[PDB]
Amino acid sequence: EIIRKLMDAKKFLLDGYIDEGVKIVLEITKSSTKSEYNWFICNLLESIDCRYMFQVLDKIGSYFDLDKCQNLKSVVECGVINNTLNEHVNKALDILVIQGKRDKLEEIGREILNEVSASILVAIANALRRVGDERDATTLLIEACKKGEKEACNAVNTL
Repeated sequence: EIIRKLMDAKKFLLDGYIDEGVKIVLEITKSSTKSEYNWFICNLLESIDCRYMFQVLDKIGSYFDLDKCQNLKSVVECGVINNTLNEHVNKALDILVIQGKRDKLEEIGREILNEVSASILVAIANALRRVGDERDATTLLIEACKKGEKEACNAVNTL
């Protein structure tokens, strides 16, 4: 059964056996259709260790429609935990804005407020401003300016 094979792939991935789990996933991708295994990526992202999330996405992210996932805050969270910004994190942010999940964006905002780099503060600040949260958006850009982020300082000065 497809779902059993997927659960098999899931365990490998959660355990760091990336190649093994990906091989299984690519098998399913060949035998079935998107609108059948797409849910898998959302499911994995909910619990996969941040140490592996991006390695997995780099290999198989393209086979899924991430915009269908409602838990993309999980991707941003790994960006914050890994104190790293990347294309996966940004796309997740853009999708969160487009889904109108202001609640998730605000949670991330409070959580980072402080060890994250200026870039991350800037990414979330600008996403927040896109959902109507100027107060937190500003608070973050102010912190980024404090951390030495130039453009952030210039933006704070314009408000």
